[PDB]
Amino acid sequence: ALRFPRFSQGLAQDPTTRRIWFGIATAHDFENHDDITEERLYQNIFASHFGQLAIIFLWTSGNLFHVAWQGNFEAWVQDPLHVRPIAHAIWDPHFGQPAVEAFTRGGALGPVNIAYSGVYQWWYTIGLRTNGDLYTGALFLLFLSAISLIAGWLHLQPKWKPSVSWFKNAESRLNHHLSGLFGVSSLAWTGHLVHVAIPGSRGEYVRWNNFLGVLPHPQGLGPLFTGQWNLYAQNPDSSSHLFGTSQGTGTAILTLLGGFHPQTQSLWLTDIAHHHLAIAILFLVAGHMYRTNFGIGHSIKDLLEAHIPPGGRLGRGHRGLYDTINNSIHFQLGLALASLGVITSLVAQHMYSLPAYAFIAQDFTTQAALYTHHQYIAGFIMTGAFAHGAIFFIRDYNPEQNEDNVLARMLDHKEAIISHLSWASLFLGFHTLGLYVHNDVMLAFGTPEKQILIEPIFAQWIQSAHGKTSYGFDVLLSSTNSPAFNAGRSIWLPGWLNAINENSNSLFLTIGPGDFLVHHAIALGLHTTTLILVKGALDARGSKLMPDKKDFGYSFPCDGPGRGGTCDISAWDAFYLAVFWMLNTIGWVTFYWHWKHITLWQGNVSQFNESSTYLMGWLRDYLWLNSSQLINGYNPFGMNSLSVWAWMFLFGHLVWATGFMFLISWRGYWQELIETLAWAHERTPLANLIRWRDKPVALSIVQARLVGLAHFSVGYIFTYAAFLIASTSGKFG
Amino acid sequence: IGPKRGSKVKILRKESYWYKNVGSVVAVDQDPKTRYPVVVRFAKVNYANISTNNYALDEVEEV
Amino acid sequence: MFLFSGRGYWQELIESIVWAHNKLKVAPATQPRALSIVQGRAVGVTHYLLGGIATTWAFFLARIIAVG
Amino acid sequence: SHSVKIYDTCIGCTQCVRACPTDVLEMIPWDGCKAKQIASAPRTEDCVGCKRCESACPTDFLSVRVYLWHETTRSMGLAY
Amino acid sequence: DISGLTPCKDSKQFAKREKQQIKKLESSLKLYAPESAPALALNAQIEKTKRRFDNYGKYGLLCGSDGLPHLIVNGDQRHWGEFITPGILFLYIAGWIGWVGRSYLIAISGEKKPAMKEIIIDVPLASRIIFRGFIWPVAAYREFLNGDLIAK
Amino acid sequence: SPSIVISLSTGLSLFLGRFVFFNFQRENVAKQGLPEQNGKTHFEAGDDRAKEYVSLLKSNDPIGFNIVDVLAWGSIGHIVAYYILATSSNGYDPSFF
Amino acid sequence: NNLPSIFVPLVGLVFPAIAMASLFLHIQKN
Ligand code: CLA
Ligand code: CLA
Ligand code: CLA
Ligand code: CLA
Ligand code: CLA
Ligand SMILES: CC1=C(/C=C/C(C)=C/C=C/C(C)=C/C=C/C=C(C)/C=C/C=C(C)/C=C/C2=C(C)CCCC2(C)C)C(C)(C)CCC1
Ligand SMILES: CC1=C(/C=C/C(C)=C/C=C/C(C)=C/C=C/C=C(C)/C=C/C=C(C)/C=C/C2=C(C)CCCC2(C)C)C(C)(C)CCC1
Ligand SMILES: CC1=C(C/C=C(\C)CCC[C@H](C)CCC[C@H](C)CCCC(C)C)C(=O)c2ccccc2C1=O
Repeated sequence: ALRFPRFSQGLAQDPTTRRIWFGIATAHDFENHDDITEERLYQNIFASHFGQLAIIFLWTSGNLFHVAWQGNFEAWVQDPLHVRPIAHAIWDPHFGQPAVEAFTRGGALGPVNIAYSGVYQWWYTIGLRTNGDLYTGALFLLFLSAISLIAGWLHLQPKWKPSVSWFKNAESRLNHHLSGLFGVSSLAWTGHLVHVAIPGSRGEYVRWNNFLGVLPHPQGLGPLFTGQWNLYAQNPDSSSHLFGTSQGTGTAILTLLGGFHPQTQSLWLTDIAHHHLAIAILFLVAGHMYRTNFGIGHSIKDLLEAHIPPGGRLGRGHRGLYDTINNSIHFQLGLALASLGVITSLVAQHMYSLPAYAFIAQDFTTQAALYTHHQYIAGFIMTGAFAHGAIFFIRDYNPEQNEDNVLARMLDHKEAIISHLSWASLFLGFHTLGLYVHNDVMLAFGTPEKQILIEPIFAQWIQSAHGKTSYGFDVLLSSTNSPAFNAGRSIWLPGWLNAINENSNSLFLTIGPGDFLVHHAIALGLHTTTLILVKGALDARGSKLMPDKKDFGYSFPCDGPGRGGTCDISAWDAFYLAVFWMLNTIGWVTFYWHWKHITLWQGNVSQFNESSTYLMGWLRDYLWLNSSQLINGYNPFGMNSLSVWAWMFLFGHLVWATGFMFLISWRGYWQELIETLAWAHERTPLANLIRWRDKPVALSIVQARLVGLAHFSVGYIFTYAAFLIASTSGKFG
Repeated sequence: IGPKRGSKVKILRKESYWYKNVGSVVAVDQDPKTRYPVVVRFAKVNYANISTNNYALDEVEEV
Repeated sequence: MFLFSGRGYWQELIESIVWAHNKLKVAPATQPRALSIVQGRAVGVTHYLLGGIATTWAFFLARIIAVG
Repeated sequence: SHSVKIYDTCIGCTQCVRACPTDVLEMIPWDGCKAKQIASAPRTEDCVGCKRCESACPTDFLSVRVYLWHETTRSMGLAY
Repeated sequence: DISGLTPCKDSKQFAKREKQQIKKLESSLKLYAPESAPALALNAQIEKTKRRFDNYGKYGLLCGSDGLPHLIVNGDQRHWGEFITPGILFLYIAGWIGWVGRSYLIAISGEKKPAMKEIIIDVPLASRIIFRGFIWPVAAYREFLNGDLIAK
Repeated sequence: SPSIVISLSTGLSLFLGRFVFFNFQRENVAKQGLPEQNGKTHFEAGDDRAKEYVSLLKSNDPIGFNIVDVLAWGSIGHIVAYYILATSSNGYDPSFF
Repeated sequence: NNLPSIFVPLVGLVFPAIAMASLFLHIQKN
């Protein structure tokens, strides 16, 4: 109450150094601060949301300003395929002359960095062609951040402070979010695409000072209100259109052509505008379901209570779930995290097969970086979802109110779920490892023809059902005469089949025996991570080894050496253990993607088709072969522009190894060492005048585990990012 | 005052390691002021190496 | 695997596995138990040393036989 | 100072009192057991958290429970 | 034939691989004297390679573009012997082993201390139990029908 | 003619709402009352913004038809009419579906 | 111009020292 942790007296009373270490660690756990109420918690959450919005806006504004000030956007827009984008300049007192001469790239007059984020293509596609536009956008985003901060301060005040009954209004919030947040935004984006982006694509310029005198369509708003909507899809862009010029253009603003633009190898802008229009209409229609002050709509409580099957196969059904979800915020956080992780994984899987930005398909490093980034983010979010689900079970579950509903039945039979997950994981791991070892031994002995190679017939059949003629089946869309083919031929397949039957793009790449084993390994990783997280979540309240686990809390070191020894017994340890498996699975996925795409780009696909069926091929033809250019960043003779990446490479390794120190060695040794060091400091002359204020002690158990995990993750991410970027940028192919 | 010696009983205490298992009663205390009179022995040992336990009258069901 | 984890998780998993065994009347008299802490540490250090030494052995022998 | 609690399932075998290294627990007369005694934890402020009392306790689940709580100089085992 | 695969007797890469293997073997074979045992061993190796390739061609597998045989696990009647029949054999063997183990466990469960029987197996009882696994599917089906398979 | 189709659809939707499905809608909205948190309505919990607009829903129509019902049925009719107009505008042919 | 030569030393060195001193003083305060 008087020391640094003003929100916790118990942490402020002890004289050791851990008072500092834990003070940073528990600053955002509002439910642990003493003298806390529901109102204060909700208001603090609201203020934190406002601060986060302000930070995001400031970050985007800073990126835009730096790109405008130190970039080459005006030089890049003219020749997108022969200019390297620039992110920001480099000022460094430690740079030598060779580094200054070697880091000068592009049209810059000094050292610069090449931007692999991919914002140049995104801003070019939407209709930005000058630095003044970037400056105006940065100013607007700065204003938005200031407005967000002002709103947060205003809503932290007593007069404008909301009440708890306002925060628990689910129906009104759902209606407003479904109608205005999702629908109106899509409508505005469609308006922007029709008004600004499309005319910019056709060589015209429409800005704030002349957007009221220019008609997006020569017909006007007449066809829309009268009914002949097809008039808006009359003259599409020709196949000889050149982006940003008035050669071979058209007048249509909403089409359903499908496929890719030939020159830019990206989706048509009219298709995007049409999609946004349809999505906005659907969201606006669907945002009227729930009841409000107007006396019509649905009640979520009655909807949940009415769903109970006769015969009692589901217990009491969904009775009491509304209160359980509404009262607890960890349930909401878990649901939101699961949805966001699924959405992020979908975005990562979609943005590489159906690109939407001009000239981004021919920039390979940007594609790889974006895919890896989004997949890692999705993995972390998916882990957090289960973590908060376990927290909810620990804290906010009431057994009496949830009697014999779906949650009670879920808690009833955890053993069967855990056993079946373990069986699946064991099966997959055993057989994948066995097949890989057999193939490796067969290659080692010199008889490759004895390999066990199994074709992925199901995926090939699914691909052939979409209109791919590389296998032989004629099913659904592949057959010339069929209900689906005849129904859809008039509108979208003429472009879709052409796009899917090209070998240059990444749309439905051909697969063989090499993808079967990798897919099964991915499934094994998913199953094992799910098993770990599910066991941690279900066994949170208690088990046979400790039937009163809920009394201690979510995180606690152990329960002592008794009963045979109980280490890593809490659910926090289960999340801790599942983090490693999440990292390994994401690493496998990224390795597969990067190797397949790098072989596709390099011009030879037989290398992956042949060497991916055994692990020695993975070790020799992927890492050792591709690291040659990366490890030669600096040598005794000289250095080049890759040098920094090489440094980062080594840097990552070091951090990884450091994690091991916190992950094997434990506390007692270091405590005795600290005691000896304290004696040594006290006894020496000329240094005993200086004395500490907080007694030095060794780190705790959970703190050391967290530190080791952080080091492991940082090393992993930095090492892989350095290797991927260096390998993909050394060849640019 | 309790089940006869030698009979088989089933444990209804969630805390106990032998929950929903079968044990054999060895003796029952006759003092009316004893909280947990029934003494039960089990064939299997818990995480600790003991194999005996004490239960009350509302925690053991005769089977 | 033996150097980053603890006994309680494995014991709690073996509990569910033992239940699944009990459902089908294949429960052994010798109740399965997770390894002790000292046993786990010994297994981890033994595997670590064996793997590292065998890696160095294979690399050295292959290089010095193929090139010398 | 950690929190030590005693429940009524205790049978007065006096193992926890002997196992304590800092003289926290003692025995008092009681009424609801054959041994006619029960343990108690008056000197709670001297607890370090070694959990030897839980290590030496015969019951289905421990009749003596230790919950870690706010730490101080005594509970941290510091001699400097 | 299936998924754009070529029969392994028709494919040319198969014969090319056979030629490479035979040439590689003969390169080492040329070193030793004709009467030496290594020459006989290498000739036996060459004969084995030729027989293996002939058998692979005869069995009707489908090599891919790279020239290596591929396995079809669809269930197509033309490729039942690659997966389905060995799967049935493996299932039979595994069921035999599991039934024998479960029967022995149930048989020794009666005694006072089955742990000493587990750590020190008794041979006559196990020998009597082992041969009952030849009819394991029928016994398992009948026990499932009666209701003795699942504990209550 | 857009006017004829719009008027026909809106009139038919309003007639269906007023004379046919009125009782079913009233019974269903009576079965599912106001949304409740912890056994009390949102206004009873202490939220003044969640107060029902009783004055707005009052009407002099004999059966109880109010503005909200008119708005809902008119929206449905307009959606149907514009769907019909848009679908009839273009010349898509399924070609044996 | 020459803004980086004035701004990089400020953010790199002076501001971290000021923040560290302020945080240390606030933490050690009773
Ligand atoms: C974050 C930004 C940052 C910046 C801008 C600098 C900047 C600099 N570094 Mg430092 N450094 C940093 C972080 C940073 N460092 C970190 C994180 C580390 C740990 C790895 C180091 C470790 C380090 C080493 C090991 C060395 C430097 C040196 C240098 C100098 C190189 C220029 C030159 O060639 O010498 C030109 C000549 C000079 C000696 C400059 C003299 C004038 C200086 C600026 C003093 C001005 C005095 C003033 C009172 C400073 C105190 C005020 C206080 C608020 C800081 C320059 C001052 C070199 C150095 O200073 O030499 C001893 C050097 O040897 N740095
Ligand atoms: C119609 C008006 C309305 C609107 C616009 C909002 C909007 C908002 N409210 Mg809500 N709210 C309303 C009514 C409304 N509310 C009412 C009536 C109530 C009382 C019941 C509430 C109660 C309420 C609370 C209690 C809170 C909010 C919060 C928020 C904010 C959510 C955070 C965020 O920014 O999401 C951004 C969302 C999106 C961008 C929408 C799409 C999201 C999907 C996942 C993305 C689709 C991806 C697409 C491809 C994008 C590509 C990106 C591009 C770069 C390529 C947001 C400003 C929260 C907050 O942050 O407060 C500051 C908050 O705590 N609201
Ligand atoms: C959507 C946002 C979100 C939100 C609002 C929360 C909210 C909450 N979380 Mg959850 N969580 C999330 C996502 C989220 N989480 C995700 C994605 C994960 C998976 C990683 C988790 C996993 C998780 C765990 C494991 C725990 C929580 C808990 C908590 C609560 C405590 C907060 C705290 O103590 O942190 C304050 C913490 C810090 C300031 C210190 C740690 C900072 C890390 C180590 C930084 C990494 C270092 C950095 C990158 C190094 C850079 C170096 C350079 C070279 C690059 C808080 C209510 C805690 C709980 O007990 O709840 C009751 C808890 O134990 N969360
Ligand atoms: C790469 C090394 C590695 C390997 C192979 C494993 C393997 C496994 N992990 Mg472990 N793990 C590791 C590292 C590793 N882990 C790390 C770093 C951590 C972080 C602490 C964990 C944490 C962890 C958790 C939290 C969990 C597992 C579980 C599992 C099992 C998953 C199921 C399955 O795949 O079965 C496939 C089986 C195999 C690959 C095992 C190897 C079989 C050998 C090769 C065959 C023996 C044959 C041969 C004759 C040997 C004779 C020996 C000789 C002396 C005679 C499996 C045993 C999960 C579990 O236990 O599921 C039941 C689980 O929940 N692991
Ligand atoms: C045990 C679980 C298991 C799991 C999780 C997966 C997972 C996966 N499979 Mg694999 N697969 C399995 C077993 C499994 N498989 C088996 C037993 C076979 C037969 C050899 C295959 C053969 C196979 C093919 C041919 C393909 C996949 C593909 C895939 C992916 C898509 C899902 C799919 O297509 O559905 C297929 C799902 C199953 C067949 C369900 C099997 C579950 C039962 C319980 C397995 C044990 C059954 C038993 C052995 C069969 C009877 C024996 C028989 C001889 C009478 C996904 C990664 C597809 C892919 O995307 O590749 C790129 C694909 O093309 N799998
Ligand atoms: C712990 C916990 C938790 C959490 C949980 C989680 C986190 C979960 C997740 C989950 C998940 C993550 C899930 C997922 C799912 C998915 C799905 C279910 C999918 C589906 C799909 C489909 C169905 C599709 C279809 C199709 C196709 C195939 C194609 C096209 C067409 C169509 C669309 C039809 C909570 C909070 C609750 C609380 C309690 C505890
Ligand atoms: C007086 C009276 C009467 C009469 C009445 C009437 C005649 C009424 C009418 C009414 C009406 C007549 C109404 C209406 C309404 C409407 C509405 C409510 C609408 C809506 C709309 C919408 C929502 C739209 C949307 C959209 C857009 C905007 C764009 C495109 C797309 C869409 C289409 C979706 C009588 C004689 C009987 C009796 C006595 C009294
Ligand atoms: C994996 C793991 C386990 C689980 C490991 C176990 C249970 C060892 C299993 C050994 C063998 C495979 C079990 C079976 C042995 C019998 C001889 C099998 C006889 C049947 C045939 C194979 C002959 C721990 O118990 C543990 C404890 C403390 C720290 C870390 C860990 C740890 O990492």
